[PDB]
Amino acid sequence: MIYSRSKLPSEGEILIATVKQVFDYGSYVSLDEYGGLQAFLPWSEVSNIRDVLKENRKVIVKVIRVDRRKGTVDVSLKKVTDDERRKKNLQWKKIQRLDKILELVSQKLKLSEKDAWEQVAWKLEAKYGDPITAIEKAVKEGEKILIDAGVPEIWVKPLLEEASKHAEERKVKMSGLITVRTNEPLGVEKIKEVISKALENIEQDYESLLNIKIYTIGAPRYRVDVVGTNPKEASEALNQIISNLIKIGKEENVDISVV
Amino acid sequence: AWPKVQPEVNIGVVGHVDHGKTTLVQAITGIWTSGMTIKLGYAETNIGVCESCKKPEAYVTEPSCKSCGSDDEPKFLRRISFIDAPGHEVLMATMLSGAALMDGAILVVAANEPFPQPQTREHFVALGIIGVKNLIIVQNKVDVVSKEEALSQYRQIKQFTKGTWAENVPIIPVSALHKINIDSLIEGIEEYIKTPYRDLSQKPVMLVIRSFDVNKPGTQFNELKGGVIGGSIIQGLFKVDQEIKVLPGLRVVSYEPIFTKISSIRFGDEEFKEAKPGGLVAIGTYLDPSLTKADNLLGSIITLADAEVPVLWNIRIKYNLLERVVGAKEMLKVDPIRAKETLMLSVGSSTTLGIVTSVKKDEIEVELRRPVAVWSNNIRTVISRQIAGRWRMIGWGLVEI
Ligand SMILES: Nc1nc2c(ncn2[C@@H]2O[C@H](COP(=O)(O)OP(=O)(O)NP(=O)(O)O)[C@@H](O)[C@H]2O)c(=O)[nH]1
Ligand SMILES: [Mg+2]
Ligand SMILES: [Zn+2]
Repeated sequence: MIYSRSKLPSEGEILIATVKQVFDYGSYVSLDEYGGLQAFLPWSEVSNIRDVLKENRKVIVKVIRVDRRKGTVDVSLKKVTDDERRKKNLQWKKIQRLDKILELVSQKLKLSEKDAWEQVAWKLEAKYGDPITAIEKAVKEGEKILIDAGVPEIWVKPLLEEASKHAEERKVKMSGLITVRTNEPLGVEKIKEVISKALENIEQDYESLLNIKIYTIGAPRYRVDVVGTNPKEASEALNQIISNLIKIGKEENVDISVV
Repeated sequence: AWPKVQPEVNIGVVGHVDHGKTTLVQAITGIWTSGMTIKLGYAETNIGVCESCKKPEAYVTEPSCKSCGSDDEPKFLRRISFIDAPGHEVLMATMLSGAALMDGAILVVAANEPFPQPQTREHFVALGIIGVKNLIIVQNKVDVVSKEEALSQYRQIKQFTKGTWAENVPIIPVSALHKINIDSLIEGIEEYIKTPYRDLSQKPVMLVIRSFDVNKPGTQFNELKGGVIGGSIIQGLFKVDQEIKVLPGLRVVSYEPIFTKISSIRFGDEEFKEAKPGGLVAIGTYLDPSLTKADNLLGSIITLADAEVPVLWNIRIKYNLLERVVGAKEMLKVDPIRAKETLMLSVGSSTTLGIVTSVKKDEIEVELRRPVAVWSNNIRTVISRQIAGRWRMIGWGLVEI
């Protein structure tokens, strides 16, 4: 749940939506950033389609048209730019962190998420900024940051605490050791490419998770870290990566393999 | 009022073992080359003189004259660097390696020991044979001997430095440990080891004595620095952003050139835009840190890309041999060179093995296990033979093309 401070989405807007139903002549998606407001994704707007148009995948889409009168909306995943697909994607993990927090803070304060999104998130919104970053300061600095926002003081503490020790008992780590060699004149750039090409848009496909790091541990021996919430999405994400590397590498003059 | 400039000259620091080479260098620069030396040590220092007062003492290491007499800020003469060679009989191979970056040297005889020690002789004839003639002898451990002992020896050093090419090869006693008399040594090296002229028109050619992966364990692929290749320029001059190549490069059997671009140029702690002869540079390259880690590219050479450099497997050498094998306790006569013999050909900063295929009066043909990259027709070469378990220098020569 991510209650929105609006009934319908601005036309021409981008936003995380989730595929809810696939029919013959079209498919109903669900606008997350808007209480799961059902929009319509028509074929003429789409495009392995087997994995995008999946039972519950979360893809990002543009808001074709909005009929404020009938109050219905149609979106497209084709109009979404490669730029809008990355930038408006980082917003996801952030907007996805804010979610888990409130869904937990409220669950604890025997309250409601809408109450959690209208006093907390909505108000931290006035103080310019992803309410998730204004909280970023709170835990480190002090609960003086929220109160100034006008965030009812029922949340303040429950928040802070529930924000810190959250990822902890929600964190798991998976890793692999690989070998990366090159003879290319700028082989250090090629390694900084093949890696940041294979380790790209992974934050959507093998989905969501918490953090990914690729570093040098030895000379040609590198390690990859996939720390997320779901232990069982371990390899899932780590395997795809370790493979993406090999593939792009074994095609980009960069020799890559697993130990 | 001093400047930040890269070293002007390279001064090797050779001698028998544990006679205190690194210590002396640490007594002149404050820096020490991280027990016994195994790899060539390196250190830099600015050398200035005190216009207003008495020498030796007038030779300052730092912009300050208020150390003996007084105040006008001493004048900068040059920034010198040292090549702290190992001394243990086993590492002979690496000193010769360093001998090829030496513009002058400082033989270091231990006062508290029977002067003519094996490595003392070896490093000595080794310099003469090579060309490192601008020599300075340094009696060093004086702080622990008789005022007659250290003078009886001076006699011998004087005796020894006779018939040879060591005419007036100054002998300056010091106490590297207590940094006593280091002033006159600077007076000495600032007189006999004169910075040589460097025509920068020549084709840039650098000898590599080191290479390594700078990346600390844990660095994210995000900020991985490319491999660094440490060496010494012998002629011309490289500048950042240049297309360079390492020879013989990486091996496959054959050796195909490793090309790259000079990412950075660094001398001592400071970074420059260009590098020239003298001093020890660290050429930052854009290539995978793997190619240049432990020290893989040691003995290679760097030249601008598309330069005419023969990389031979076989090489003709006009040679000469030493009458004895100064280096083993026993001064055994050097036996003729026999065909099908395995020798150690030390060329440039590179050391290699090869089986003699042809042998005449003063010319031998060697089939090397690794190719050598010949950038000139004079490439001095020193020849070692495995006399007794350990490798001994039995002669020298020139590589012809
Ligand atoms: N009394 C005295 N001891 C000295 C002097 N110079 C060096 N030593 C001592 O001699 C020992 C070896 O010194 P060191 O400088 O490592 O010798 P080196 O010739 O550089 N060693 P290597 O040949 O292995 O590279 C040390 O214990 C050092 O303190 C000196 O002038 N006087
Ligand atoms: Mg030493
Ligand atoms: Zn003075």
